[PDB]
Amino acid sequence: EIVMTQSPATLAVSPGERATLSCRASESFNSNLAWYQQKPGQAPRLLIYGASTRASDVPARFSGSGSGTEFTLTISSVQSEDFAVYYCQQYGDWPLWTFGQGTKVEI
Amino acid sequence: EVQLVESGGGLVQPGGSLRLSCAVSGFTVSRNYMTWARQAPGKGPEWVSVIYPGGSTFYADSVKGRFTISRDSSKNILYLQMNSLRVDDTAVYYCARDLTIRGEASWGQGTLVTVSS
Amino acid sequence: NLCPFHEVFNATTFASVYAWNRKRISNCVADYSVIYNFAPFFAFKCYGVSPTKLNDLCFTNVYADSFVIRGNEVSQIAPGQTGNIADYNYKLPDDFTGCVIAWNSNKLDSKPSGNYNYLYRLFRKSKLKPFERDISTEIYQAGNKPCNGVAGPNCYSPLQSYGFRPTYGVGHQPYRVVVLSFELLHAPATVCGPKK
Repeated sequence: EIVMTQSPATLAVSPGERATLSCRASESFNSNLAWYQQKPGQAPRLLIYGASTRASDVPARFSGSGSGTEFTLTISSVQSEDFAVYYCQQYGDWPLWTFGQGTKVEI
Repeated sequence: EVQLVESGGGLVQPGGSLRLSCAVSGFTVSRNYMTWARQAPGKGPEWVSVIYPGGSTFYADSVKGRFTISRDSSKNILYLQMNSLRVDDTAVYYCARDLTIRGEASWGQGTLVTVSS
Repeated sequence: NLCPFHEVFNATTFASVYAWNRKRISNCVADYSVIYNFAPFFAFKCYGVSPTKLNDLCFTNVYADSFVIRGNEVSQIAPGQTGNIADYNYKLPDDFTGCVIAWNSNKLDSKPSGNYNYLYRLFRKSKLKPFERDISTEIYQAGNKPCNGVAGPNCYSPLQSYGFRPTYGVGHQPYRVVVLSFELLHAPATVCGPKK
């Protein structure tokens, strides 16, 4: 199946500054990518679905973009709480999916 | 307010059996796609099993023929039966009403399953 | 009286899988060679009969269907298989006697902006009985509270758009599927090729 790798694995950005994540897919899938945020000791939470659409209760700072095999998550300004592990899931064969590996954002 | 509570985690010797219960409040477990995701303590979560709102069940390649996923609409509970457990399957297990295409994904708190000797 | 097989295959705008259209064929001299000489097929699985002898047997009635499904979902069009296509959209019987011809048509469908004319049902109370069609847009009651028409929380529309576009992978491009079903019974034989 599709294997998904996200880099860099140790992104570090000071609060209030732009952070540019990136995910990469082994093959091309049907534009079904989701961005998940997981704080330590908590379950993953939907942040972006469809690789370009935000979910409910999601702040406007998060924005997904890119198509094909290169997908990018952009945060307008991290504020003291968006420091968690971000994953790129591919539901191209929904309900079957594979996650990323981790893009922990350190202060 | 969709809530999912896992139970049945603990320590079991390799080759044992373990039944994981999932109390779901907010909707019906017999009318939604339910997935049993598994996250290792060092990498991203991986899918293990899924049940359709019709009755069809699918399992992951690494777990096929060992785990049995069941549902109880009378008490709105999702069950996962654990057979021939290995040291590999030490992880944290989550329930998920996936529905990722519609932009509504709810994941349970999750429970720790540890297999060691 | 030739057989209308070119109007089943070489037909524009195949119906979506949730509303496949039957094209019952009768009173013809069907030659199963225009089928074989039409494009490189992605899958030519024939269940119950030998495709090399299809030009000899006479049946009583042959049906043809027209789909547009994902590339990875063509494996679900087979007896005794489950999924999201073979459970809520098109259920083949367990004693099927026919063929599961499927193309890889991507240059006709999949507009650059996105083809949203193809819809498939992913929500249903129960699995489809074999050879049944469910054209219904009632809101699926995925929760506990009644929906009463509105598409609110825990109240979803069953049909979902494939959204094809000419950039997806080989396994996700549009795939036209035509399945031929043969029934033979006590009625006199009507449909076969020139060879008897």
